[PDB]
Amino acid sequence: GWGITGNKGRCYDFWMDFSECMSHCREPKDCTLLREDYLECLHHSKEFQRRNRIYKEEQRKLRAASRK
Amino acid sequence: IMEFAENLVLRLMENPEERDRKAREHIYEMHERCKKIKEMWALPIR
Repeated sequence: GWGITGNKGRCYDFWMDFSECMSHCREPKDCTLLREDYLECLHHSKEFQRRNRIYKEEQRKLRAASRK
Repeated sequence: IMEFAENLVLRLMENPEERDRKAREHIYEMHERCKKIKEMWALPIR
């Protein structure tokens, strides 16, 4: 849970939230929201897929307006 | 006869508790049928 320039890493906070959950929650689910939070920090998969959908719909509209 | 054949047979006697033996054997194996189904469940232990 370190960082490339010290400073608590990027989401050692999200991992602490996902570990405190997995500490005192008896199931792997009901602690999965925090797991998806932490993996979102790691790979930015949700953020990148949303940005790409934004840009994709924009590009489709622009191409439909350009070529028609 | 020959002076001891009478007590020569009391080298075993009924003592019928060997059926409670299997009675509690069965408790053993009823629990043991949970040998392979159990696995990791604890994420709250150390």
